[PDB]
Amino acid sequence: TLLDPLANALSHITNSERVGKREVYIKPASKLIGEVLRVMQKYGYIGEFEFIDDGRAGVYRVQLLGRINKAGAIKPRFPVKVSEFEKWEKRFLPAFEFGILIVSTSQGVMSHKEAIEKGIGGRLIAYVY
Amino acid sequence: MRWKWIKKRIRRLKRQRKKERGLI
Amino acid sequence: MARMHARKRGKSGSKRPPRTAPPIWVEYTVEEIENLVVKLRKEGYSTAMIGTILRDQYGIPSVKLFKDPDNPNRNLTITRILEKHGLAPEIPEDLMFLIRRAVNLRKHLEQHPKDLHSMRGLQLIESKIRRLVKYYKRKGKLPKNWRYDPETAKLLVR
Amino acid sequence: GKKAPNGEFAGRKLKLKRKKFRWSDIRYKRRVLRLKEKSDPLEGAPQARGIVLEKIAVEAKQPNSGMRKAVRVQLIKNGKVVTAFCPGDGAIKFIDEHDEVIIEGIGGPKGGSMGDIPGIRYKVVKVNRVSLKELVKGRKEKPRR
RNA sequence: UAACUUCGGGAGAAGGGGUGCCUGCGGGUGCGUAACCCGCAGGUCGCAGUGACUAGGGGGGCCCGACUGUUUAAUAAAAA
RNA sequence: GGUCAGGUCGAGCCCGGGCUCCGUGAGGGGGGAGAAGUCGUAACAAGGUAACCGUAGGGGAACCUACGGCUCGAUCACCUCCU
RNA sequence: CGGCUUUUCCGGAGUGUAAAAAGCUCCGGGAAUAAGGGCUGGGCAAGGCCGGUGGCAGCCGCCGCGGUAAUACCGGCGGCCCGAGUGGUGGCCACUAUUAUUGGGCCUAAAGCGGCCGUAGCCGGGCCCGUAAGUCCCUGGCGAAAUCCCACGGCUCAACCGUGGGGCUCGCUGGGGAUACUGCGGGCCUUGGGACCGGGAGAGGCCGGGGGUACCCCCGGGGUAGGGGUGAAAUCCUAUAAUCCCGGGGGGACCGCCAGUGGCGAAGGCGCCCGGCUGGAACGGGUCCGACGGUGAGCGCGGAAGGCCAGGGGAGCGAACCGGAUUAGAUACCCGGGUAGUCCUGGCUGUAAAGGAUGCGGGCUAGGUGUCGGGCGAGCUUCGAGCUCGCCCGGUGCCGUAGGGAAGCCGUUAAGCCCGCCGCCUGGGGAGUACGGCCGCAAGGCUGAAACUUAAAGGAAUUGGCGGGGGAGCACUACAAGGGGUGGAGCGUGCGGU
RNA sequence: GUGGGGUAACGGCCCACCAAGCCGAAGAUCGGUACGGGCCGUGAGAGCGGGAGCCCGGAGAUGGACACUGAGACACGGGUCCA
Repeated sequence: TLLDPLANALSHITNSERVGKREVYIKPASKLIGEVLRVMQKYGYIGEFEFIDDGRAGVYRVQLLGRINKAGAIKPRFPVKVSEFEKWEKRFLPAFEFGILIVSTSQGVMSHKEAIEKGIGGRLIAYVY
Repeated sequence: MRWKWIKKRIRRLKRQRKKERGLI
Repeated sequence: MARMHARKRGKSGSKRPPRTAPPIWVEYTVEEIENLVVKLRKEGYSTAMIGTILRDQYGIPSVKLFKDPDNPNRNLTITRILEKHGLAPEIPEDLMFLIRRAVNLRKHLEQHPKDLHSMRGLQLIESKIRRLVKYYKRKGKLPKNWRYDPETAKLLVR
Repeated sequence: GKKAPNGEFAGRKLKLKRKKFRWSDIRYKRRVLRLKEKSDPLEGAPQARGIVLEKIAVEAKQPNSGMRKAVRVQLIKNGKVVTAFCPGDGAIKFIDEHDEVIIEGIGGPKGGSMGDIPGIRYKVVKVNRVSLKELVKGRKEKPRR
């Protein structure tokens, strides 16, 4: 069986981008992927995406702008204090500018910069840049 | 090579274990 | 899609319909579909085969879709229909069929024992039963005062 | 996975993994046990005095031939035989047999000698509690008994 | 409670402690206070409580023969 | 405060055994050094019997041989590939 | 050489002491007046000459230097560093993502368990709802001073000290809030998983039955003097006759061609044919359960050949062995005999270059070609998917894009890109040894060190040389073919030796 | 577990009776090594290593055992006693 469905989906979505493919089809599909995709889209990394809800499985078909440099998930999904954010911010993110080290917070799901603006935080879900 | 060694180790083990056995 | 378990060969590419409500080009009433299920169960056909007959003959691919809504706590699909009438086996059709077959091998080993392959198969079948049984205990299709062993298996079959 | 568990609860597995995998270092395994302290005599000490049993010369290594000046000493408290290599040219002349001698390691305590010397683990600093490097130069101090 | 080991044994190893009489209890089996047996506490005398009679000294190496048995009925019971 | 009974806290001393650590012995094995002798030519080229390997026996020794494996395998041929 | 100032140092005044000293501080007197230690070859270069010495004596942290013109030694001279220090030996951290959490590997460099299962453990698809344990936010109780950092202030300066702010191993506590994520509880779904029906391929397994080839033997006939064996040979066999040839009968082991770049199996591994029993496996149709899932320490199980055990068998083969040859010798290649074993049954043993030196599962990432098995739409038909084109599903091979790789190679059958989980590695030899323990009948297996010693061990690829390695091609210092000659003699001549 | 003593005081601390538990692979037990903490050393960090003056707490006073006197001691420069 799979686990971390987001990791797999991200791993595909990045490998997709690396190729320069027109669109992506991610077969195993979720809230984790879809909420992350909606936060990704909201920043502008991806274009439009449609999910047909098949009686078997959602499929997401994601448009690739070409803006994503890398998007993958975080192996343990560690807990990280808002004071620890800055440690993580240098490690993972390529610069101060990019600021999607997606964290899931009390507020709902936010990017890294959006997580900051409210101020709040939680367990590390993934990154986008 | 590797045969050399196995028989040396076995001769060492068996003569020495003979000296253990006949020290036994 | 596939998974290699006691083989390196992929699993069948077959799929369900992606249908989510049913043909109205196929037509049966709730009263009529319960009757079809019950009749086939009476024969001694099992619930897998019962649906097989209903898809080929009566043109109904999966029960769930056709029936419910008619009582929308959950789907009305073959062993549920049967559970309400009291026609269900208490043991689940998954667990029953695995066990039965396991008793049949044993008999071959008895007259014949010099089998590498058949012997090994007995290991394989039993291990699946441990997993299938361990989860069922928790959910309540099997009490927790049970445990799996091969005389206890011959006692269920017989 | 590349190898090691990663799970929030899993941490003990990693904690044990490193300690076990750490011992694969000889030097780490050695100091922690105290195989360094115990084995190469001294009792871990920086130096030791001993009495000169005799002056012996040892031959040089695979390229080399030369009679290197050495003292066989007996360390006092320890009560062990050490072979200790005398520095400076003229040096062996100053060491009178049965004087008090102070002995140090040379070039890692690890057991390794200089390349040229075979068995010698050690250095001789002192004769009758004045160092050889002093005795090399005429003016400074000049020896006794 | 060791060496050894054919795991059966070695082993009752070895070594150390206790044990009497009285006074009072408890348990077991039973049936009702019989017939016995197994423990527990206190008090107390002697040099010594299995006081008598009955009653193994122990430990280790080696040689031979596996063992038990048999043997020169009556100078040799052993390794034969 | 005396002596004396019973009882209690209670070392060192002695004995026996258990666990652990150090020095050290007839005799007997290999190990890393040594410049130079001896015997043979083992591997490295198909090393002049391809090599290795697991196992088993033998030979002073490197080793040889059986069986089964493997090519990290040998020569053009071969076969087969590929072309 | 001219001028200037003038640290220690003297003398004095208070101080301080609540006795000195510490002699400061103030003032008078007053001198250019304490500087050393390492290195100088590559490494570090940061720094070069002469003399002496001559693979010595020494130098030494490593690589190294000294074997008669040494920049490396010794001394001098000169230069570089650093400076009241400088340098040696030892220990610790760094460098060492050589312990990998940040941040490491495992095809061939060290390293994949010979394969599996499933337990502990880790990890887990979607949708809804409750709680809010993890998690995040806020408040608050609190984690001494000191050390550390920042500010200001104090001591001539600064070290240090005062004050003010921050942080601290920061492991504990209470209340309020958020609910994405995670944990728990409940409900809900079919993509994963398991399950069903029906076609179907195959050297999977077990059992029964059953044929023939060849080898061997035995028997009769026929038929003479050799057969066999090799590079040559010998041993050997054979004269109550072998080899051969013909017929007859017995025995044990196996099943060329078929047979494929082929099929099957978890792995070890698996080939006459036939039937029965029986394992796995593909596809179409998801027809049935409804996350039941993945991995898996421990544990359990199968595991060639060889060995062991009991019992039964034995043609051919053949360790050991016995001859013969070969060879300098041959404990060998080569030949001629031969026992264990090779066969069966039962048990044991438990290894391997047990290989694809590549643990398992899922997702994503150019393709091309051949091939096996399954589905489909046609043409062909001997009307059977028999021949064939393509799409697709499962499987096995080659080639190759992007990428990875040190390269060789790998490249949808990953060594790519990810995630989850296991085993294992961390320089070499010592040593896969010693002990100890466990297992085994035994042989042996499993586990598994240290003393000591080394600047390599090692992998790929390059260039050349080399090969009783291959292919092509010439030669006359080549070989053959061929003619003449040296080696024999006497002498001339050069040499060895004397 | 029940009841009881003893202590300043809970409590298998001690004791009588009763029960058969308790502890362990999320590594007990045993062996080794060690005062612990604030801190410290190094290191970009993470991390590693360390317990030194000082401060904070305990432990000890030739080795072992023991009371008295006092709020407090089983008492470094008080006593008894064995070695």
